[PDB]
Amino acid sequence: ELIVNVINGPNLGRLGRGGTTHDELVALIEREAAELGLKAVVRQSDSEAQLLDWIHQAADAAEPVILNAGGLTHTSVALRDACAELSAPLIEVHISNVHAREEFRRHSYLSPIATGVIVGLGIQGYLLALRYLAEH
Amino acid sequence: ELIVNVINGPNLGRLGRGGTTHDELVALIEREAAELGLKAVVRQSDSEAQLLDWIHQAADAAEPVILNAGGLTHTSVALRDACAELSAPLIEVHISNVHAREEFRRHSYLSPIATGVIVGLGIQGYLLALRYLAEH
Amino acid sequence: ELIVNVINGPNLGRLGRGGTTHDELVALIEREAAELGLKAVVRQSDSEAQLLDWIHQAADAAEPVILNAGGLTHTSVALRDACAELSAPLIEVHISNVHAREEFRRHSYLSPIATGVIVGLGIQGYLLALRYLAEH
Ligand SMILES: O=C(O)[C@@]1(O)C[C@@H](O)[C@H](O)C(OCc2ccc3sccc3c2)=C1Cc1ccc2sccc2c1
Ligand SMILES: O=C(O)[C@@]1(O)C[C@@H](O)[C@H](O)C(OCc2ccc3sccc3c2)=C1Cc1ccc2sccc2c1
Ligand SMILES: O=C(O)[C@@]1(O)C[C@@H](O)[C@H](O)C(OCc2ccc3sccc3c2)=C1Cc1ccc2sccc2c1
Repeated sequence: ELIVNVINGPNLGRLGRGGTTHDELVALIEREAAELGLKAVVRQSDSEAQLLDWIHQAADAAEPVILNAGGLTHTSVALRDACAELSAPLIEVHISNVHAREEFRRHSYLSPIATGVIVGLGIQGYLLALRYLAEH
Repeated sequence: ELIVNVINGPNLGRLGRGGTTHDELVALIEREAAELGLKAVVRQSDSEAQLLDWIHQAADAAEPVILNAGGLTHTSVALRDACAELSAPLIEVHISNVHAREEFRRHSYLSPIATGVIVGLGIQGYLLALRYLAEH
Repeated sequence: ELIVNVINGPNLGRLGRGGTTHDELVALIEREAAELGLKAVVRQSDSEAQLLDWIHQAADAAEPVILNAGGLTHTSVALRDACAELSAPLIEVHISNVHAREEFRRHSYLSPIATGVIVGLGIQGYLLALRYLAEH
């Protein structure tokens, strides 16, 4: 019921140097989860292996995942395969509109196995993902 | 003569949750190697860097490798380049038939430099790889 | 003014087993930097995450980077995105002529955001990169 895992991939630690930092993002997400009667567990890593371990744990616990894989979105089959194990919903979030930039950003290995996908609505995208999981 | 390195990539630790676990696989491989008069050293990691170090060691020791790179099979040039250094045979194994699934799984950076490749014969594929190395 | 970061990616630790080793390369680069009135800080890792941290530090310090990403050159969007943060020049170096080999080596995620690119001039490529940064 309560626990939602928010997982951020490579370079998302560099947020705010917008002016919103990753710590600020964690704080916004936590607050919104509280207002929605959820607990958000937010994690970020530049390491593919660390991201896979976190997905493994969400699979074993049957908890939902909101995932912004950063660059790995367009490149990693390993991450996609880890996510394919999830039984609870997977929501893909991108801060920027990945369809308005380079062609390589318009393909995601994650989109076809995600429940849904939100892009280009900024940091609010994460909050809106939270809200979707709350009404489901 | 005796030593064969079996290297498993990302997500192969999730075997059995088939019902064959990775530990079970290690056990099957070891037994078969013993019956063939070989020693199997089996290793698994979700970390590309760890996989590359293991390939580096096989190159320096001039020992054979049976490799199931998981997702990295379709994506990693770095791993392919590490494997290109091997002087002893490289056998590529996939549990599933990667040619019966998504198009992206039908390209391997490893196949063109491998001695040969076995797919879709399940866990027995590893054992059959062992047997090939024993008669060569 | 003085500091230039030279960053080597996966498999570059295997140099010399040419006969030039990575340690030898570090030594050549340092000497040339000294003769040019610079300091070269040379680093190598098989770990994408480690490479990204080093790029993050160059971005925060506003220092230049000479980067040979190895295999990650052709595959990593995450590394490209990290490098896009650099305000000082980025020079891409490849020891081999990547345009004379397999087709996959003829695409780089880094070239379009690099100041310039040197390939196929061997280890001297790094020294020539140093010299460019010295006259700019
Ligand atoms: O959510 C995304 O828009 C995306 O997933 C798009 C994806 O295609 C891309 O790989 C990505 O990482 C981009 C990125 C990551 C780090 C940096 S630092 C300066 C620019 C920059 C850009 C990201 C993550 C991202 C987005 C905006 C920002 S601003 C500082 C970092 C960062 C990361
Ligand atoms: O040997 C393969 O068939 C392959 O190399 C194919 C390759 O295209 C793929 O990246 C891969 O990793 C797939 C994978 C890895 C982990 C998991 S967990 C639930 C599904 C799943 C799937 C694998 C490894 C693989 C195969 C079957 C199974 S079952 C649980 C994990 C796993 C991993
Ligand atoms: O600078 C390059 O030419 C390149 O960036 C080209 C790039 O397309 C490739 O991924 C790469 O890594 C290649 C590589 C890396 C390690 C090894 S060990 C035996 C062969 C080999 C080849 C490299 C790095 C490279 C180049 C030459 C040598 S010789 C031993 C390692 C190595 C690495």
